Amino acid sequence: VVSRLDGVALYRFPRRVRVEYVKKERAGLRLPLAAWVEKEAYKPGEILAELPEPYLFRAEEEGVVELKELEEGAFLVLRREDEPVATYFLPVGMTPLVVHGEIVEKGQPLAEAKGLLRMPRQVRAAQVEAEEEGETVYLTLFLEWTEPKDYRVQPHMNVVVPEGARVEAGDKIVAAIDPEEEVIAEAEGVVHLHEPASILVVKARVYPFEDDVEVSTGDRVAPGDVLADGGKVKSDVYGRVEV
Amino acid sequence: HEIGQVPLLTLEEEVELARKVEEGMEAIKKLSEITGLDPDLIREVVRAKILGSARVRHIPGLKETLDPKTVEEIDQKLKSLPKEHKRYLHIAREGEAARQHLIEANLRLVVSIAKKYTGRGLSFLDLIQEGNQGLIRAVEKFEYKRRFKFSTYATWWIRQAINRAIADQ
RNA sequence: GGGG
DNA sequence: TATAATGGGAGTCTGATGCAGG
DNA sequence: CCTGCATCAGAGCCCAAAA
Ligand SMILES: Nc1nc2c(ncn2[C@@H]2O[C@H](COP(=O)(O)OP(=O)(O)OP(=O)(O)O)[C@@H](O)[C@H]2O)c(=O)[nH]1
Repeated sequence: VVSRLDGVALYRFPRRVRVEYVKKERAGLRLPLAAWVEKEAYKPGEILAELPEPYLFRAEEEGVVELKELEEGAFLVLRREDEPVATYFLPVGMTPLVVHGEIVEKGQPLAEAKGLLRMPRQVRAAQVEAEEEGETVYLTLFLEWTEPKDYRVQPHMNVVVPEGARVEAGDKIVAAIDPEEEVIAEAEGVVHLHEPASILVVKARVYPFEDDVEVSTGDRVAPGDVLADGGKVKSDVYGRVEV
Repeated sequence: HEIGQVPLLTLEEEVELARKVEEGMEAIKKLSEITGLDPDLIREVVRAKILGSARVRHIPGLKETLDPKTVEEIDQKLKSLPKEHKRYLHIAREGEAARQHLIEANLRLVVSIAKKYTGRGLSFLDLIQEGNQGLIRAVEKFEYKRRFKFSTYATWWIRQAINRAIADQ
């Protein structure tokens, strides 16, 4: 598809809504000392440490493994009974040696770390607290990342939420004929629109507004006419109002 | 040639327009409560601004001569509403806009029904115009929730209109 | 279609 | 008032005048 | 400027005229 005219491209019917949910969690890691680069925070992609020879990251608790894998990098979570006893963060360059739902004992290797290990592209490190014991450092990492989830929109459904919107738990994203099949926002996240049915190219100007808008849809407008927000935003081109 | 200039609706497009018309009707009902006006009077005032200045006339049943003075007076009371009330004005306007498009996109359906009714004493175009009259009735009564395609419901109202036309004129 |  | 239905069928010869065209 | 060229409005009277 190649567009034939200048203007604003508009999404018609997104078939797939992807919600990137916001997660902020505190997870730990242990590394040698002669191998980690000291920083108080890590931007995504930043190198955390460099190991001369492979190092075996070991369990500091006994439990069953709940493995949660990101795009790159991993989370590993030990729980006894159902109470979580540990949260470990495995950066890139660290290969899990355990599988989901596996029993581990104190001291057994969870992951091999070889060479340069760096932050994954989707996950950050806010505050970094450290402790020094023997020849190793244990990082208490305050990590922030977004986990994607896709929702399918059917022909009788309409998306009620814009590209880039902020939702809390309970917010409606897609609406449908009957109460089931509705898409309700699971928790805090940001919204992205994908796979539109067609793209409508309109020759038009876009004038965003925060507060109440004084012109309603269908009104005709000339350059200088006040649009919304008590006179702050006003019209440039000659044209027809779409609210 | 003129009907062939409005593209036919996609299942999505059909449901979208139908949805906006229903919500708009509900909006006008609510706007009546809030404002203390008449639902029909509001609807004709809302409708006036969508089509433009071209069509302004007294409407049989409306309490006010529906001249530019009264539609400005009444529109200014509607645009003087608080943000949470004024959202319903925007809904009604967009409801009327979608109605226009919905009607226009289904005109070819009327032709295919009317061509079968030729030879009964009304000219082909007379049959189309009466057929179009039923289509307008059908757009106002359509309930999109039933998941039926529009063509199914319209046909009953269009067939009804032509047959009444032949019997009356 | 026929009369002048 | 609700499966869905979306673009039609059909018939000479004269002179005067106001019109798009080498 | 002039000429092809079309679109239009003309084409006798009276009587039966058996629909
Ligand atoms: N205008 C007109 N006159 C007719 C018509 N039919 C018959 N006539 C009359 O028929 C008459 C013909 O008369 P003829 O008998 O031919 O007159 P003629 O010149 O003396 O010819 P001969 O009697 O043979 O010598 C004319 O006077 C006409 O008025 C008609 O249809 N129209």
